[PDB]
Amino acid sequence: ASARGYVNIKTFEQKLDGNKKIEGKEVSVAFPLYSDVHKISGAHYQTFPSEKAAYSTVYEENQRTEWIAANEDLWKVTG
Amino acid sequence: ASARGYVNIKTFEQKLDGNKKIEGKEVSVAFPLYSDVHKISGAHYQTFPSEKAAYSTVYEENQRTEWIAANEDLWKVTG
Amino acid sequence: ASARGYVNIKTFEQKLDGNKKIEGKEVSVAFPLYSDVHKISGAHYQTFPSEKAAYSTVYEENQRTEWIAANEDLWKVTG
Amino acid sequence: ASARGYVNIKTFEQKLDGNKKIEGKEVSVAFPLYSDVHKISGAHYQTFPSEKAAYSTVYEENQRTEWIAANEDLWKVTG
Amino acid sequence: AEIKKQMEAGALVEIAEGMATSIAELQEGFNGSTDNPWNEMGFRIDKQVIEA
Amino acid sequence: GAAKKFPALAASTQTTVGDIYTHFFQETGTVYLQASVQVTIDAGATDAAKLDAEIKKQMEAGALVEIAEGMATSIAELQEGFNGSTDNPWNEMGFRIDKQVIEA
Amino acid sequence: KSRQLKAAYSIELAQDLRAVHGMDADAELSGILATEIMLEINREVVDWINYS
Amino acid sequence: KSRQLKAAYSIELAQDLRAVHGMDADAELSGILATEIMLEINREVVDWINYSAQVGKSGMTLTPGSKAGVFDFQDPIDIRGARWAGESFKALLFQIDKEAVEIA
Amino acid sequence: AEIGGDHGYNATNIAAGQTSGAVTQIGPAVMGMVRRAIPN
Amino acid sequence: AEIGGDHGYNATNIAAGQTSGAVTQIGPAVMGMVRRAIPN
Amino acid sequence: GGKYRVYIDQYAKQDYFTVGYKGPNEMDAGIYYAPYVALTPLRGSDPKNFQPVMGFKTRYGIGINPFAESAAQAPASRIQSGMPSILNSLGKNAYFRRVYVKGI
Amino acid sequence: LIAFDICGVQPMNSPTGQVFALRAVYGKDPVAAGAKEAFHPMYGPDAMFSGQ
Repeated sequence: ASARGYVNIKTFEQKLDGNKKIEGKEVSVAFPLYSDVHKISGAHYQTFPSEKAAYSTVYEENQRTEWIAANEDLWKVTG
Repeated sequence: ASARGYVNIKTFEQKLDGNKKIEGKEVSVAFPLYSDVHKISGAHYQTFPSEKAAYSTVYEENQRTEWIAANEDLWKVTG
Repeated sequence: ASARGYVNIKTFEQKLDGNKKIEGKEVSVAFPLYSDVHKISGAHYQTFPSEKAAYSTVYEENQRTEWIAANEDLWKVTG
Repeated sequence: ASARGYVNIKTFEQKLDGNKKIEGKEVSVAFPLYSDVHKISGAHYQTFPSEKAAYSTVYEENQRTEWIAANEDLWKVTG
Repeated sequence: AEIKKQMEAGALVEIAEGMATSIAELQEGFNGSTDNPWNEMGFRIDKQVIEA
Repeated sequence: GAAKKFPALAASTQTTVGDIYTHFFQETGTVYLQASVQVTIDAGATDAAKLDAEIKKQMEAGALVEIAEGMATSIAELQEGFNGSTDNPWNEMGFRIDKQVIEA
Repeated sequence: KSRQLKAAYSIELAQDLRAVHGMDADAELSGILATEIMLEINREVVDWINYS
Repeated sequence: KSRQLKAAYSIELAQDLRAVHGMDADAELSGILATEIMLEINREVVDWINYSAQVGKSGMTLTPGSKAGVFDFQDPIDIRGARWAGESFKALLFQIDKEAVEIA
Repeated sequence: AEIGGDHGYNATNIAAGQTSGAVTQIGPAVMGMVRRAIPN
Repeated sequence: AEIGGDHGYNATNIAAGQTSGAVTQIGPAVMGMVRRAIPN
Repeated sequence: GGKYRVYIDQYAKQDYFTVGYKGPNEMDAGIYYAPYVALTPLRGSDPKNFQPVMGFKTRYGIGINPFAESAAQAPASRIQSGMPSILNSLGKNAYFRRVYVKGI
Repeated sequence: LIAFDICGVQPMNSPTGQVFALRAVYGKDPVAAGAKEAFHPMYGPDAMFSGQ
């Protein structure tokens, strides 16, 4: 536990082109990590605070660059 | 890590009674944990701040009771 | 019993020199005996009054010199 | 002999750490030598003046550095 | 609950008393005594926060 | 320095990064140096004259630099055994007075 | 019989406490010390009445 | 962060320092301790400036053939081909201006 | 967007002024200090 | 003994007013704000 | 040159100069020295042996000018210590540049 | 002594002060990796930001 709470982030699946889309995702980010970096703007998302991580995938405070990479990945286009 | 810093606590070996001694201990307590609960009064000790635990034995933010017990153990008497 | 109460004496073991120690001791002394003669001061000790002797070794008033020697012996240093 | 008398220094054994001791030493130092160099501050010791060296180990005036090293050794800790 | 039953019963009675002078006079190492510190107290100063 | 002692910087000392090592140069005086690079001093330099020269080279290269620091209040407050603390003396100083003579 | 208490406070506490909160760090403690001794005595008397 | 110093003089010393030499043997120590504290503090500031300072004669303040961080008066690149004291000293002044500019 | 963001409703984050948005805050100031009365 | 104690030399601990001693602080006062200069 | 205030590092270890910027404000200088308590005398005697004891205490604190690093668009963790160390000031402060000098 | 004309001061009347700093940041991620500063002294403006 970050003991500073978490920012819970949901990315809503959206279609981009014929056989192209951005996959939906549900992640939790330690508050200080979220506070350090967020690339979530214009992303088709929704966020909220919590005492404990809301989702099974969590980026803890000491992960830094795993989270930064995860943010780039919230825009990834797939099938 | 505490991701903040620690209060490093060093006690010195003391004799207590016939064939009884107070084992010296070297521990690192996450600063907010130390701030929340401590008993370091009459411990035959020295303290200092650090970014990273100065010692191999560390009590982090989420350990709480491991630390409370560890603190009381500073006066534990052995051989 | 002394029928006058007791003075209970505890001497805390201390080191004196290399392989030399002044052994910890627990004795009870009839109150009037303690009042009459004692050599305990400066000894690394504690005392208290009681109705009945607190310790297994008790010097009843009719000891006089067994007691005086026993008190001096609180300073004896051994292996 | 210095023919100016001596300063006699005796140190006492200390339990510096677990299985570590600073042994007491008996050193007689020529008065003018002691006077010139004496680190014996915080040494856990006793002293006195004398006509003749009081101890079997004596540092004469013309020894200078034998004494300085011996002086430093007063705090030496061994097993 | 069990303690209170014993108190009501008169088995355990609420008590307080001062200390022997012969102990107080030596408190915290006087005249060679040992391991007998004065009891002591302090104060703290904690805090709470809210949000709109 | 009243909080802790530091290891001496000497021939073939290997310095860890971030630690402070100390040295008295035979000229210019006392230096407290914080390691920036893990380096080994090279005990080819034995006599102080060579040791001082090597230390200065490590300083020139920025592998070890001048540093000074105060005492945490959490330490200073209990300096000299307050509240059960131990082995934490204040540093102290004073003066001497000596003499010289001449003859006619 | 005797009854006694100690406070033992630091200088740094007093300096910072005043600078930040306006409190003295001596007056609060002298208050508490005297207070606890008086409160405890008053209870002792009540307790002996219930005891006896 | 804190600091502090003690003097701790004995009675007997003071009695004779006054009787023989006219010393206060108290006030002089207050002088000495206060002085050492002030001197150390001032030094701490200088040590930190040198600590935090960047390596100069580096980056855009370099001459391509230079040694990076050190100005050597015997090196024709650093002194820009200068001769005798009269020209080689001026070369140092030039490097000083370059440093000042990079700071801006 | 210039997001205000929020605290985690975590007392440390609040006391320290740490936010999830663009701007770090100063502090929660002072509402006064609470003390107990002495028993009668 | 009553200990003032200290902060942890860590900005979270400091910003929050946490101490190693008896007394919790209001916060680390105010030293103003530093602005970035605009290019000429 | 009528431009730089030159001071002598009376205790320099090797041979160098540091060029630095200092603005008109108390808050524009790269590094700051911030006094809180100074030269408080303390006096007493130890009844054990009656020898007098005296000394002095102070409290200061130092720190880094925000943006002194001048090598980043943003800090990590957003709440940081301004106290200098191996991670945030060593060889990084925009206000000062150090050059060693040889061959004088 | 060199006094203190080689450093700033920012003196304290109470311990432990704090200072803020403001940065102008572009790209809709003011708090982020790669979130470039608009007025940094060593970097030019992203000339083709508002442009082509």
